[PDB]
Amino acid sequence: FEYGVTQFPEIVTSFQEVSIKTTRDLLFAYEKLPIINGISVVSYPSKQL
Amino acid sequence: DLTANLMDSVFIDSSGKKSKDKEQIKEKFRKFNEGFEDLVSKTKQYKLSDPSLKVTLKSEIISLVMPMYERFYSRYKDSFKNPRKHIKYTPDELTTVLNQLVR
Repeated sequence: FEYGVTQFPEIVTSFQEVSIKTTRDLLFAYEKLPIINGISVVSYPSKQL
Repeated sequence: DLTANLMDSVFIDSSGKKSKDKEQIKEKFRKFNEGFEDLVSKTKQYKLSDPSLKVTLKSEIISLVMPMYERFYSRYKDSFKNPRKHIKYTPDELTTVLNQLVR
């Protein structure tokens, strides 16, 4: 069963966007110092998630 | 103490397999981050006066910490597609933290 590569391109351009939004949701882990003035929660917005 | 029980936490689970005990991943690496930011936190209480003491304590504690995290970070950076969600620092960025721990 093959092939029609417009399958494969849109198989990518969401997986990468999953990686970037992974790097905005999970963005607030690596900062991460004292006070802690931890100004953003590493697993924060369950509504917006 | 941080380096001590860090490499001891390497030692006690040096027996078996790769960390399917991911409580050991987040044990060593999370609690390493815990005690690390405790130490950076209580480093902030004191502000040095000799520049050569800044160089001294700086390069001393750099030479204390680093190779553990080099062989150990680099040993155990092969456990997830996002180790990010378990392991936080590079040696690059941790080095940078130490280099602006000493303003």
